[PDB]
Amino acid sequence: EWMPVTKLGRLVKDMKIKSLEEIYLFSLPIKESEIIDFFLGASLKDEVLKIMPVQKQTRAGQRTRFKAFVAIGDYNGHVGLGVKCSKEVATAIRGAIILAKLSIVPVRRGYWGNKIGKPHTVPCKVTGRCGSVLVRLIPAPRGTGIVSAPVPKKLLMMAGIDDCYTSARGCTATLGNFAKATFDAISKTYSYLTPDLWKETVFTKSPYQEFTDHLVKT
Amino acid sequence: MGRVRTKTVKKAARVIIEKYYTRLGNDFHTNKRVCEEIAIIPSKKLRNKIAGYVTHLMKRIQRGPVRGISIKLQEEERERRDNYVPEVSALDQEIIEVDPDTKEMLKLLDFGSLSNLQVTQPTVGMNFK
Amino acid sequence: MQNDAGEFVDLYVPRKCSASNRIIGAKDHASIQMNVAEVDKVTGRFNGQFKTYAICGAIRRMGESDDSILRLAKADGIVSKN
Amino acid sequence: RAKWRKKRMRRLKRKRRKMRQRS
Amino acid sequence: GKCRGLRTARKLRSHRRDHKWHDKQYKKAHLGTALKANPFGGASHAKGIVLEKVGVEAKQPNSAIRKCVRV
Amino acid sequence: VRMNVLADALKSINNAEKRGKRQVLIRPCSKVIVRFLTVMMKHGYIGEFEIIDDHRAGKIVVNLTGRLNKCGVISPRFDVQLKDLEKWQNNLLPSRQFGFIVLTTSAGIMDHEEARRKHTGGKILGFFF
Amino acid sequence: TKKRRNNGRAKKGRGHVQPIRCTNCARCVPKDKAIKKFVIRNIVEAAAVRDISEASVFDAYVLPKLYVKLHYCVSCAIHSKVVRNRSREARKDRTPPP
Amino acid sequence: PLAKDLLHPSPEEEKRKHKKKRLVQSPNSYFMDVKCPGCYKITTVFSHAQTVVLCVGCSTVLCQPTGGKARLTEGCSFRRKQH
Amino acid sequence: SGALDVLQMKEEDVLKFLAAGTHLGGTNLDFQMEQYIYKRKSDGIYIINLKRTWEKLLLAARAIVAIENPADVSVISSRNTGQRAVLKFAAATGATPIAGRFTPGTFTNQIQAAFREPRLLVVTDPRADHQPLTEASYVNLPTIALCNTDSPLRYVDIAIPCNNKGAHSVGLMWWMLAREVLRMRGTISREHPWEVMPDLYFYRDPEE
RNA sequence: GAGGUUCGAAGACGAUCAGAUACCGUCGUAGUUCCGACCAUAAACGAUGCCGACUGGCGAUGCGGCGGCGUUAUUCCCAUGACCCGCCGGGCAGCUUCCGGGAAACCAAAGUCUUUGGGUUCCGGGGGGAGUAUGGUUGCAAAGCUGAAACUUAAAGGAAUUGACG
Ligand SMILES: [Mg+2]
Ligand SMILES: [Mg+2]
Ligand SMILES: [Mg+2]
Ligand SMILES: [Mg+2]
Ligand SMILES: [Mg+2]
Ligand SMILES: [Mg+2]
Ligand SMILES: [Mg+2]
Ligand SMILES: [Mg+2]
Repeated sequence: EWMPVTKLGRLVKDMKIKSLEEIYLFSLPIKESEIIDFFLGASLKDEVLKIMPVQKQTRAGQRTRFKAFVAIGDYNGHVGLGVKCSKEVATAIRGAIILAKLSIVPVRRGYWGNKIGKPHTVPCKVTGRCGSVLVRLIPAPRGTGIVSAPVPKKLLMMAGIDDCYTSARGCTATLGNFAKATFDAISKTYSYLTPDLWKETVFTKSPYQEFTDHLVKT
Repeated sequence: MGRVRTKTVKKAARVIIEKYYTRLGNDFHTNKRVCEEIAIIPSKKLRNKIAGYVTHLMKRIQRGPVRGISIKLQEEERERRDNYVPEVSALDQEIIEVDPDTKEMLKLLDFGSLSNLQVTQPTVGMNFK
Repeated sequence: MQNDAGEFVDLYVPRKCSASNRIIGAKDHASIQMNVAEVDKVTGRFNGQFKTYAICGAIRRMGESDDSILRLAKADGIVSKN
Repeated sequence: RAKWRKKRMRRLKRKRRKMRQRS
Repeated sequence: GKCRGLRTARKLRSHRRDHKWHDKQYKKAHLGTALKANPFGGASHAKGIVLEKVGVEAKQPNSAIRKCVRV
Repeated sequence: VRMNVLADALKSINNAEKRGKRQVLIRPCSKVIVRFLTVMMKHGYIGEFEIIDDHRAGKIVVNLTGRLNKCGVISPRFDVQLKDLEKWQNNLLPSRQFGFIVLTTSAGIMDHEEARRKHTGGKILGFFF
Repeated sequence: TKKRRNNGRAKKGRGHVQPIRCTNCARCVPKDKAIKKFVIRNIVEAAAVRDISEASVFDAYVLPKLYVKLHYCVSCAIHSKVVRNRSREARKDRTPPP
Repeated sequence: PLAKDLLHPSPEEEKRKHKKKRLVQSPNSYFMDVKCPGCYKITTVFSHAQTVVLCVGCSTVLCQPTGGKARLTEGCSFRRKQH
Repeated sequence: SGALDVLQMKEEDVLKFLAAGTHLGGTNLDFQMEQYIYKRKSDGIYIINLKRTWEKLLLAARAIVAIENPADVSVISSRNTGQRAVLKFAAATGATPIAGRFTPGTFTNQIQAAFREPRLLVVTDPRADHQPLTEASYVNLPTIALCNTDSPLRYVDIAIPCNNKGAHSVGLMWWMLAREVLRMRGTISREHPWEVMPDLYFYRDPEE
């Protein structure tokens, strides 16, 4: 059972906000993993990437503590990456999913060239880069599938990108920032400023502002 | 040396006083067994040790009020101080000490008000590197 | 994003800063959207409606926002001729 | 050190000049 | 930086030419040495006569005798 | 020194629009500048620019909008033979769905789409998208 | 790993600049480098001030001062506790605080 | 910052700009039509002089030259206003 | 805000501004504030344009008023000169106050006693109380401030250019905001002055 | 070639040390000093090629100019000159910041780089072997410059982390 402490939390559980597009729109911090659990019930299948044991050194032996990465996505728009370090593998994983859940974003997908059917690839050639490593996502005509290393494939397959050729380099071994560079790749699809956008925004109220009556609850 | 106080005492002590300022006094053995009433202090050492600050904070209070403290009179006292005010704080009677340039600001406004303006002295500036 | 059948794809259309026309992040938390009221015209009194008004993070952390609030506000007839 | 091996070789080569030039 | 110009097709070619005698993997292949040095004269395998059997001692971390042939 | 007066200018009008600058002037000016900026005007990539006529070279002052992500310049003007035009617009523009390689052919300065309608090649200048 | 942006040195805009040999180790150092105390010690010191002010033939009398420009190489500056050895944030804070 | 109407710069903030940096390059110099006490004759002296400006008459000497503007001699007037 | 007619600057108001010295800025000048100044005198003290000073003041009003629920406006002061002030507009409007320590992520944290997801900050000095501004980067928090000439404008919706130095002047601003925010909508005529004096708004030093 | 103030490789003794052909001492040659030829290298270091464009603050200062508001002086003013307050060019520099960079340390620039090309010079391609051998050349010579391979080798290294020992 909930006890949503955040207002954005409260609004979610009373069928008040209709689709999380209404959150992303206003750039609001999700801070309760259960929110995304309302709003993508089922779907949202969660793949561990790696369990790499870090370990810090001390007067007696080495503190060893695990780092789990988890990827999350619904093969349809939304994906996330969660990195949690803990003393134990099951704690890490369980509590990384909780972050991945939080830090999911939508990916804008576009179109090869002929403007027909449904969106199978990335709009532009976005890049994303995490400390050395960098990953470029090139648009892709249908049927091609994903054309990358395992790890970005496992994040892109999740995003509901169907097709993409990539170009990556740095120290691609270092999985964390194989995956975190190609987090910021697929974040920056929706940051790509194309003509297709280019219309002045109509603008709308806000969840806090429309439903300010229900937050001062009755 | 032997005895500086522990935070089980420092916290409980401060919290009794916050809640029973009127009940306590500046003796030991009185407020000593007030603490037996208003609390469930298990050990005699602690029971007794607590009336430690219960006194050391009354000896402070009469002399002065703590910068951070729990009290009922002080909060009541603070409200009274706030209410008192001059009839007009900013009225400044008639005649403000105004720079000629400040007079210039008014002119752009186009407002007209009483005031003599004085500018004097060399442009010394501020500070001596 | 239409296609053959004028078909509006893309699960949302983002907001877009008023000051830079630059598209405002999904997780750009230093965003704003300032709502500013108008008056009756005669007496005073917010009664009526609303000058909504957004700004990105980058412009905030640059230090501007208020330069770029004014200029918009005084275009929109809220502020006037200082 | 660096300085005292560059100075080793610039003494040692000078011995191969001397050794060589005999023949 | 790089030379970048439009009638610079040589300064470029001749740049990317010599800055291969600093590659290691080509200075095997294109110099001479290799063909001259490897008993296998550029040849995949080769035949030879066993002149004695010699045990070789493996490199420290792994102790053992390796059992080879002088050919 | 000033070798190429585009690269000069286009750096400074990419390099404002990052900062969100409302408008910028471009110091040297040229015909080629004007003629390639007026291309950017049509697809929206900038607003109206107003060229000063200092008696010597020219200055321009470009109204920017938010819309230009980058404009750049291919510095040597390679000769584009129409079969290559694709291979370029593959590896020099973010998608096949927008992005404009401004170049300079037989029939004036223009984007790559307009050289393709007229079926001409010619010399690449730059690209905005 | 440039420790001091400056290089503990205070050159900038030059080249070889006068070397000066220390007042302890006799060790050679640049002028811009090197710690430069300048002591204005009283001659008589704290104790004798009043022995000497009795025995003075003259009346009142200010007494002089030695104006020595001490002038240490960094080695002796650290060994003999003129400066010390600070934290990474602290290394920067160039004020001189009594 | 984010809105400087470069094309219509207020008159003050070109005079605090180096001559060539301005919106249009103009000079920061001038000629002055100079009296001097003896003769009534007026010479057309250029502020930034370089040379010594002698009187059309003879004896007197108008302008010692210095770094920037010219040093007028002792008691003589001038007239900017033109163009 | 740009008071085209009715909500103009008036005369009784101006004399307050002069009396307290709210136009007498600091010696130095953060450039973001060269829109809101006319001269420096000699000595080297900058002079704020009481006209812009006000327009802005209303601009904050328009924005606070905008807030449907008046008790989701955080009102901060860390420096003491506002301490009293903020409590008193907060009581006047029915907004929510923070005097003393901007406490650890009252904007972030779903566990600390204090969080608050307020929809607008108001601050005495951006210079001093400069956490909440920065926490207001992690939530989508607009932000009114009571800037000086020497004040950075990282993270401010809107800057009200003032003194925010001599307690005397500070209060005034916390008044006029309070005043306007109740004139706009609330419960004041426009024609008549307040029951409420300034004297209530600008702190007292140890005095009696 | 001139000269021999000190200091001082080398060099001589005294100590110290298990030893010190080292440091710590006491002597003192070449040289450090001059004038005339060569040599042509530094951690010759901002470990940042040169020219050119663009992008933020804020303080200071050297020079020049410009403007202003000061006055000490300096005289009846002056001219000055000396301080004050500004602006302007180009100099040496400082701080500060989520520009933007940057593996990192850091960097108004190392910024404008998968959003890849303003011009151009040099130059690196795992570590050693090796700056060696050999060849050529310059040099009176130390040496300078040009400059390989077989062989061996898995890391050597850089930036930051905890350790832990000084
Ligand atoms: Mg013989
Ligand atoms: Mg040097
Ligand atoms: Mg000699
Ligand atoms: Mg000795
Ligand atoms: Mg060298
Ligand atoms: Mg570099
Ligand atoms: Mg490149
Ligand atoms: Mg090698």
